Amino acid sequence: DRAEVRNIPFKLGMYLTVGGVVNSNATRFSINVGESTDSIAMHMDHRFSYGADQNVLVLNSLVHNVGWQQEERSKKFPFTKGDHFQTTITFDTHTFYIQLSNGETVEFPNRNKDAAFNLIYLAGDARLTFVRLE
Amino acid sequence: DRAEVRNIPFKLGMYLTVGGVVNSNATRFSINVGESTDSIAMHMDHRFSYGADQNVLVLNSLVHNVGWQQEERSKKFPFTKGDHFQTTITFDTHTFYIQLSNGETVEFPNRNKDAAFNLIYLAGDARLTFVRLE
Repeated sequence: DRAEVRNIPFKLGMYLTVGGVVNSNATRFSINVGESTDSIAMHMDHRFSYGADQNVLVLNSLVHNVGWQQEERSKKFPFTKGDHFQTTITFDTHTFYIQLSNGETVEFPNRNKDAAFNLIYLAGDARLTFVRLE
Repeated sequence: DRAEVRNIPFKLGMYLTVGGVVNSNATRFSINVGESTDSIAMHMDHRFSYGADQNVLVLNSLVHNVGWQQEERSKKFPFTKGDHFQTTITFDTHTFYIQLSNGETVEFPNRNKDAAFNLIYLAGDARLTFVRLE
């Protein structure tokens, strides 16, 4: 199903590194950090072709029984279909700090000021090959 | 619920290190590597007090819609309730190689000669605090 790391708490000052491969012909895939599949504090979507979006990163949060909030977008897109990627995430109570494969970084607000997350999952057209959460 | 790493393939030649804390008053907890909660190729149970078993490691496999097979037991038990533990697991097609916190090792046959596992989970009276699978 989706690739999941569940109930191993991702807490303030810990680092998460995930690695994987993008599918050939991928439309989009996302890395999601939150509390459940309906409650995501950081959704990082990698859009190769989705609607009118082509080669864009879109970040947002999804509030439980409410829905997606305001999208933030990034132009940084060092990703290739069929190829490997590696992303490291850490956060404090105000900001998620994301570092991409090529060293570029993206920052996204920690909108709920949460201090720990119990679900990390990947969805869409990619697969995970390793994970370090420590 | 239980602590889970699902659909990030644990393949031949990869290493899994999990760390956690045993509950005070723990009865037993296990680390399970397999295919599903009913299909476990390596169940490593840490029994502080379970029936007649006190401070023993018990290893076994659970075959889907069939049940547990022959138990193997180990006397090695460097574990304390309330304390931290760290275990590293790797396997080839014949053997699971387990290394405990204090450097002692336990080996258990890879009974089905499987080459990859899609579910790792912890159950019982402990919690996981970090994981590296790479």
